[PDB]
Amino acid sequence: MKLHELKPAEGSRKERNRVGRGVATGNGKTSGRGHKGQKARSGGGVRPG
Amino acid sequence: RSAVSGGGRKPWKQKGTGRARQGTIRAPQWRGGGIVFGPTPRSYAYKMPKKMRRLALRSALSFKAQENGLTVVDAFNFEAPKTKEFKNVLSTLEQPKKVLVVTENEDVNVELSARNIPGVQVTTAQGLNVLDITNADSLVITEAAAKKVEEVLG
Amino acid sequence: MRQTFMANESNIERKWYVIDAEGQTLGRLSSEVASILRGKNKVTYTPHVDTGDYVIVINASKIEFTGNKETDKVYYRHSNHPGGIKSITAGELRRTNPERLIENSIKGMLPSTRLGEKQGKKLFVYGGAEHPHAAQQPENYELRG
Amino acid sequence: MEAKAVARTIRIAPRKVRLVLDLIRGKNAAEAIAILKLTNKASSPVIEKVLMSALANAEHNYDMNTDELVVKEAYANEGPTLKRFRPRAQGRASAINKRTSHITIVVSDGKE
Amino acid sequence: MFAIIETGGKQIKVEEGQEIFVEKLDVNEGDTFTFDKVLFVGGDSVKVGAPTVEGATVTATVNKQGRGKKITVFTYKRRKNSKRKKGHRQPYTKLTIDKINA
Amino acid sequence: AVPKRRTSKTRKNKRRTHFKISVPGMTECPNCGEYKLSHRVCKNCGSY
Amino acid sequence: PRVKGGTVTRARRKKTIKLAKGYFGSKHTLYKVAKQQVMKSGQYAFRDRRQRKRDFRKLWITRINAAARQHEMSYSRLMNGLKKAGIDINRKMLSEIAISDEKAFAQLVTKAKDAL
RNA sequence: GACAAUGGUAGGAGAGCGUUCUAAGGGCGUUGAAGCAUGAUCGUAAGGACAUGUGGAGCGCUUAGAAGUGAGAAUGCCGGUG
RNA sequence: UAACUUGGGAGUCAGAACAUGGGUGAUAAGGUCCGUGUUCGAAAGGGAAACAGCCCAGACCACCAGCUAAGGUCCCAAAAU
RNA sequence: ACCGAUAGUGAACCAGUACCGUGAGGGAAAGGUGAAAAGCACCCCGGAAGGGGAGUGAAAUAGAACCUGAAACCGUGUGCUUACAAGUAGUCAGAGCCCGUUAAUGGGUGAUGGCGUGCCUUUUGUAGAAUGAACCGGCGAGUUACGAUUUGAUGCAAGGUU
Repeated sequence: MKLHELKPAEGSRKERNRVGRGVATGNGKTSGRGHKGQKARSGGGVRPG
Repeated sequence: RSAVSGGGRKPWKQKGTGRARQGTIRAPQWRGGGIVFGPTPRSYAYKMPKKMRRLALRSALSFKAQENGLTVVDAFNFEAPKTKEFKNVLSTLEQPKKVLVVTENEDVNVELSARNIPGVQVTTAQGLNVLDITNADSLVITEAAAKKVEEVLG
Repeated sequence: MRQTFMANESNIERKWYVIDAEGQTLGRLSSEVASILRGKNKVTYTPHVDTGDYVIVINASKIEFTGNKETDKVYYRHSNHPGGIKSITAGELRRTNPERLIENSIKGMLPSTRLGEKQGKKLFVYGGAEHPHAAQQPENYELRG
Repeated sequence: MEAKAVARTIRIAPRKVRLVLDLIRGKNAAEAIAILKLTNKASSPVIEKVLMSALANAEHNYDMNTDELVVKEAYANEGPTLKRFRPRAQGRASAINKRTSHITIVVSDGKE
Repeated sequence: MFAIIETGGKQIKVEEGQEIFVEKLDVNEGDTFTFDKVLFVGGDSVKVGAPTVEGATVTATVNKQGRGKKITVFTYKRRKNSKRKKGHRQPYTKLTIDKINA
Repeated sequence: AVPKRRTSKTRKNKRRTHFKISVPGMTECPNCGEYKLSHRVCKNCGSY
Repeated sequence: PRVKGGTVTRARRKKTIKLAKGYFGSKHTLYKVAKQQVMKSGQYAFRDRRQRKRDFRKLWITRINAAARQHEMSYSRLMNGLKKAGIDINRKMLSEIAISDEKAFAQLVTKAKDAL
């Protein structure tokens, strides 16, 4: 190819979900966590099993 | 927070001053610092399977062949390094601004006579990679390097 | 916003009417007069300017009250002072200031906006059949059924 | 033609100087001197010193007739403040703003 | 001398000579558009349409295939993190009546 | 004790419309000098 | 690399201050109070585009009702008989005949009146 | 061309817009870059231009990379200013 | 016109009022606890004067077009003195 | 594909320094004239500061607080409005009076009418008399490494891989 016309393969690359950036992304305020409880805190949740 | 200097002192007391709960002078909302998730020194390199490296290098110089940017010549015979002479070599045979000369073993006089022209790069046949093949507009391989890249890439 | 006639100054002509009020019940007289003042009898009616014309009510002391609401139907009034509630019956307003009896019936059928206060200013109610406004040249208007 | 003078960083506060400065504007240059000599505000010897300076820049630099001039503009802008503190009670300081002013009067005869 | 044409989904009170704004027809500029649905002709002689006047076209020349002024459609909910903002230019046609019929 | 709301720029400027100052006496001294304050004897730059 | 908050915060906030021109005092200068008023006014503009279609049909019926009582008709009996005539004219066009051409309105009154 | 769908919070999915940097290509600039200010411009949106001032040196665009990438709220922090 | 199976990702375990079947209480509660619906929650629009839960009715966006539902038609204030 | 002066060392500046503490200890803020100082000779007002000229310079609203100078805030002017009016400050509808554009079924103002109890966070439910914000500006929060599992993509395949 050329270094100014190179493009990735189709389906190879997605952009990642930045979470916690504004209302319209759907992951804005509470950031996919829901409101309260142990799962909504940083480092929270509980161990597998 | 753990790396900025100072800030072990809790700056005021927890209840009863009328001000917000702050815990150190160096918390990340303070001006003095403490960065939350910034750069860490990491390594960005990764690897492919090594059948996928041969194929990426064959596809980079078949794109040169199919668009006729492959000019095989005989041996370069430079006794002394002379940039003025090598620039005339790239003009007697017509070449674009970016060119990539390739020899079999390391020719010390070609690699010095082309070292100063902007756009030209000298490479051993063993040292071909995808990013100077696809950067150049045209290859100029030799006889001894064309047979050498043919043996190791196939 | 294609094409709707919106009335204006230099576009409306307000005339003068006289309503004889003898032998008329209060709020049937008052409701017909309230739509002459606002302009709803006009085809060039706009709600935001004062189309609508002048009404003189000339008898006003010969007003019918059906039922028992000349001893009943107290009119209340508070003075914005503690225990300053004050009352007068409808019959006691008919014999004493019958002009304010009618022009509070009609002004209560008008809106309380800045335009409804100036549309109520076009009403001139007189107890007893003589009005001063012969210069303004009003016409007779018969109330509709 | 107009003639102006300014007085930058005058330690009188801008609110206190705009009182007397509203008395003289629009008025002719002779009677504006007489108002600033008779009001007993602190600013009255300071605007008068600036009104003297702009009538002098009219006669000297622009060769105007200083007998017939009128005060067009008479305003005072804010300058940089000096932020002082003040110990009140129970270890509790409170800020005092030493305000400054840029006093500007311009004078003209209304002709071009 | 006076007509009510029906065009778009609505009715326009037309006189001959004036510039009228209709929802977008499928003609180009500079053409001549004839209106097929006249409901009332008045002026001197008054022809009331039965639903229509059974004939009585209105020809008009076409000026300015255009887009309207942009309106911004913003609706939000009061505490719930939900809003939507969108813009709208509505297409129009600027015809000009030049000949009436009855 | 404390203001429940801030006063606006409009309400502040409506309050201080009577926060003004008057022009003084300004009578001429007919003997000599500039304008003196009315019913006052001059001290400097005048003969009252 | 570090990207700092340069020049994109003002450009988003200036076009809300500029969009709030003509508001009382603080509500056209400060960002937090003009943003809330522009959100409020876009909600009002959506709402009142839907009510302008109600408040003009309300205006036309009041004028047809006042023009039909000059011919001893109600609004209700007029457009009953004007539908029995087959007339498919609006409330808007009928309100503009009645102001402009008074005889042409009276001639479709006597087509609705004998349709009953 | 028909037909159908399109309120929406936790939340799931999709497609985008801007930001700084890199690579390659192609560019623009004292005949005035970026900023800044103003405007009645364009796009469905985040946004994009243009013009004119100011400003006195840089900065776009295309494609693809990387992220300290987007603020109105935390009795947030630091500045000013009421 | 769905359903089911497998897999990736979830949020919720404080509900509310009406109507109705009940317990409890006092055939008391805008009470409480269940069965059953609907609505709100998460649903703006119209009506119930105002009025999350009632009544009608689900908003892709323009329109100064028409018919209608609950409700209404003297005046406020559209339409039957 | 590190930072650009609230960043980056606390510290780009006569920093562990002013400053604070009895003491250990805690600990700042503060970069930018111009190419060149050519850093305003003289004149005027003033006690001086300051100004107004003149002059230097490409530029002096580049004058030593000196590159650009944004908002909050403070002013001075104005075009249209306003002293019978009950207001979440708009929004549609609109006369009047001004004005002339990135010229397009324009711009400013608003007599009057209709509608209309801020925003977050919390909640069964908030105009809420529940919480948070004086305003403006900057800063300020799902990252990285390693492993695991899933898809997507691409190798080549009974093998694939270092």
